[PDB]
Amino acid sequence: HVISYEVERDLTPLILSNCQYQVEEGRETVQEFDLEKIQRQIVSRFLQGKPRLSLKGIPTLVYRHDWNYEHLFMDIKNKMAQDSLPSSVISAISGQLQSYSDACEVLSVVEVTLGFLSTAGGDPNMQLNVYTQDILQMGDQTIHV
Amino acid sequence: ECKETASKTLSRFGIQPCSICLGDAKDPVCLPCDHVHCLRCLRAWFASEQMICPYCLTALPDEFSPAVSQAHREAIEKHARFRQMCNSFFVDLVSTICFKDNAPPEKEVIESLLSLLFVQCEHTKSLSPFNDVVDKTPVIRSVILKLLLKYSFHDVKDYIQEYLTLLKKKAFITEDKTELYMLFINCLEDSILEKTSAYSRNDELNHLEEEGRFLKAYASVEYLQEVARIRLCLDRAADFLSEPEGGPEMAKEKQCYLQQVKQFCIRVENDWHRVYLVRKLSSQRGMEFVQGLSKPGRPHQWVFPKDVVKQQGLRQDHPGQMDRYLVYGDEYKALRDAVAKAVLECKPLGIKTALKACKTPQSQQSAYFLLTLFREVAILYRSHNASLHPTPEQCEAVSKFIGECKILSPP
Amino acid sequence: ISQDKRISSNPVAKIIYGDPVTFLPHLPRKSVVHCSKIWSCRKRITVEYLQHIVEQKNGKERVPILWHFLQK
Repeated sequence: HVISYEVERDLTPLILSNCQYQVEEGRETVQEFDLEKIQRQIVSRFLQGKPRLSLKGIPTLVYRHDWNYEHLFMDIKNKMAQDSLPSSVISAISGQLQSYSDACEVLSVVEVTLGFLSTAGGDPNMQLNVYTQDILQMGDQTIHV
Repeated sequence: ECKETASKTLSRFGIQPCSICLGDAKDPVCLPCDHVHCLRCLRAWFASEQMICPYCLTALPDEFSPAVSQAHREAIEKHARFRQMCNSFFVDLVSTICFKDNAPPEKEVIESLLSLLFVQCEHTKSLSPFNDVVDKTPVIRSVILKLLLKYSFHDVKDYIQEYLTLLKKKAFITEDKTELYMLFINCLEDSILEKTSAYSRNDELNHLEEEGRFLKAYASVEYLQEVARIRLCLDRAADFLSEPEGGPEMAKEKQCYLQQVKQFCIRVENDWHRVYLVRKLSSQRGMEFVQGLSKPGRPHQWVFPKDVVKQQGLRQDHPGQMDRYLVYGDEYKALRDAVAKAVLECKPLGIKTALKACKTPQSQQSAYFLLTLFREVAILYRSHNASLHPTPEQCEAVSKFIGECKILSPP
Repeated sequence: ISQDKRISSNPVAKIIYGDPVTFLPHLPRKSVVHCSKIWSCRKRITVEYLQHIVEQKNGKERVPILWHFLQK
């Protein structure tokens, strides 16, 4: 796909193979070349159709400074629809979440759920306790979570 | 036969040449005898007041008046561009495919093309298989010669000899073979430099070494090829030594190549090669460089001619600082020599004599004055010799001159 | 240039402005090969010279592909 040529290998031998020497009686030489034929030769040998589009060439290394939730949330919201937390649900959680450790465990489950929900995406109506149980196979959850 | 049968829809009777012009027609009138005649060329023969058509030998009545036809003119010109473009572009592009590889096709193919090269007063058409019209006085076209020369020279020596023999049997053209021999030499030079000097650097230096070894073991087209190859060798030596200071190394092959070139120059006993080398160097970086570097007595004088060096040492007064400002005219030369004489002889009337005889506007006149002041004072002062510098008395003379003349009004 | 007197006062100048056949009798003669036109300096046709040809002809729109080739 590259237009590959050398100044001395294909350029001068071609250009000097079309340098036209014509002598008229009583007059000196005329040097006009066949510019159209030169263009034809160039477009045949080199300029045949071969295009390109810039999409990569990027140093997508292993890590490059991860760990922000804003872009994670952007992926979540642009990959599926997200609702809000109903008042009944917030009241029930604030009632049955009496310890910091319980909140930590629930959030630990929710973070893995977020990661999978971003990298793959799923049904916004599937129950969370199903997605975490037989879709991600997290078969070690407690009963309080 | 494609072209012979194409002339059916583009012309009701078929396009045929005339006799007044012996070819195509301009402002073409179709006579009642169905003959396309050029009105512009009709006038040249009808100014004699004898209306005779020599083709069909028809004594047309004087009442009929040939005139301009629009539809007929466009019908003629359509084909007059048709067949030219078709035949020309086909013949060149088939020459591309008929002679692609290094192997010549055959003896017969090229011989038939060369016999087709004349129309079958021999060369009048533009190298076609048809009976195309008469062009200008026969021009020796080299459009196909170059593509008949990309092969090896030795294998095509017979071809070149046959081509030159058939060219010399062309017509009553003068036998001054200079103007065509130079063309043949230049064309074979182009062929050899485009097919034997473009491999690579290592292959090129191996080729140069082999050429040098063969030169150690050392009208006709062989003589022309020898002249061209020695010309290329001396030009290569010239631009290979024509390099500024900074390359003392690499002389392992440089000292060999320059020495062998000078050995050939000594052996040939001909000064044409060295005068050509001087011309090539002057075209490369100027006649001033070759007039200053090859000064009388310079150890660098083996490349440049010797008798020229002696007869220039006898003329060592003039180094060659030639006044390249002649593009304006001889008037500038006149006032320049007048100013030089006036300053040298210590008087202002010499400059004034040229001052009076100047009809041009005074702006470029002051330009001439300042530029002549440069050409004399600065060039004489450029030499390191203080004696050759303009004398301080001359400086006071030109000072009281500029105080005398008021042409230089701007401060 | 050839008409000015100082160019006619140096053999090296006469080499490019004038013929050695009418100047130096030491030069060989009697051969059609040795003459002014045949042994005259030429100019190599480099790619930039083709650019010059395109510019002076102003076949600028005539060969757009060739235009873009010798452009950059």
